[PDB]
Amino acid sequence: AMTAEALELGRQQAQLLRRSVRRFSTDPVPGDLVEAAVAEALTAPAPHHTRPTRFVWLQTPAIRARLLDRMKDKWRSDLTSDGLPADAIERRVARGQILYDAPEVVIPMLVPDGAHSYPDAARTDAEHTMFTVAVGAAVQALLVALAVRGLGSCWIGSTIFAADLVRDELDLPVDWEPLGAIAIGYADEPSGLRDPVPAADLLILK
Amino acid sequence: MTAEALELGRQQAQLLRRSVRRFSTDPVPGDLVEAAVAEALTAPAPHHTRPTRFVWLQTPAIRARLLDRMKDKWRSDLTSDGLPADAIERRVARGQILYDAPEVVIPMLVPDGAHSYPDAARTDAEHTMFTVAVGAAVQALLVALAVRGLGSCWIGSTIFAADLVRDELDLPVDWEPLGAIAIGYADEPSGLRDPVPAADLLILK
Repeated sequence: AMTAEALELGRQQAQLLRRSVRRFSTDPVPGDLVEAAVAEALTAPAPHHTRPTRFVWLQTPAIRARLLDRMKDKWRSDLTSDGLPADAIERRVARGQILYDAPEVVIPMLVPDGAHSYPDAARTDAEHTMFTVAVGAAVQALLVALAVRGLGSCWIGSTIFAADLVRDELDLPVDWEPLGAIAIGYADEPSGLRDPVPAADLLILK
Repeated sequence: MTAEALELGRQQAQLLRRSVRRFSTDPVPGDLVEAAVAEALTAPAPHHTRPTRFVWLQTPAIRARLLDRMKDKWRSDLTSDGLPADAIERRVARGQILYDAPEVVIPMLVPDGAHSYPDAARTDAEHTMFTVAVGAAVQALLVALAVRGLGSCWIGSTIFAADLVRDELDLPVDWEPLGAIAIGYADEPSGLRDPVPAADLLILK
């Protein structure tokens, strides 16, 4: 009976292991864990007869660094265009350092695999939104799949703001849409489990 | 034993999740839905934002009026496309799941904490980022339900009828529906998933 109690509790802990981890240890990440975790991630739901998600694992360090630097130069240009002071700009661009330092980086991407073709913008946009939600679901499933294998992770939206650069740098076709980036590694400092608070104003009753 | 079982439990969690199409008539305890929604909101979000709201349609007459209005739009959209009546009916029938489900919860995007940009490019990017985050919250809900013994299915249909959903639920223009989640005890139990290798869905660069 204790074993059954432990099994149930484990199941109800899986997603509470998931932290948006900012600092990783230098330990190397076994490739087998990433591959398995991505296979688990792709169990997330998808619209009928579609494959909205692709994961793009940036294994080549020089390709990763080139992409990140171009993204940073753009981010810097945008913020300087907004008239922020240099200290505010460096503070903000510093938040993307995690992608430089991360042992592994995977970019989730939307692709229109199985998408229905509509003649009108409204249903076209709707389909595209629907595909976007599905990639989002696979992102969570990846983050959890990693946590359950002892791997910390963090999803960051930054690639969404530089999609053309991402397609250019990775030589991907125009309909591949990046939906952020996922840093992966062993957490530098261990963390306790989440103990979620009630939904309160985030759950609406009708 | 318990050390092992805890490890195994954690490993099983996402593998319990199925897109369940048929539910029992067993009523769903409210407490489990509420707890599942609390766990769903552990999904990641951009710094200092709260992209997601879950809108639990507890009142049956409201749920049926909303679905009815969506079905009406969907029918006339397809009639306009020139589909035959029987094909229209076949497609429309796929929506029956939301009528029949013991519980229906709508995931929604709200710009809580969105950054205000003067330009369309970053504005759309922010919006896409919020959308991704709601999808993450959706998976988390489906899994949080599964680990409490509850099946679920996410359907995209409300995305195609956003003004109707806001009109029928009296929500402000900036609340955006991102489908619908039907909830219940599965009619047939299901084994743990055994996920296949990623194959051509994982690209190495």
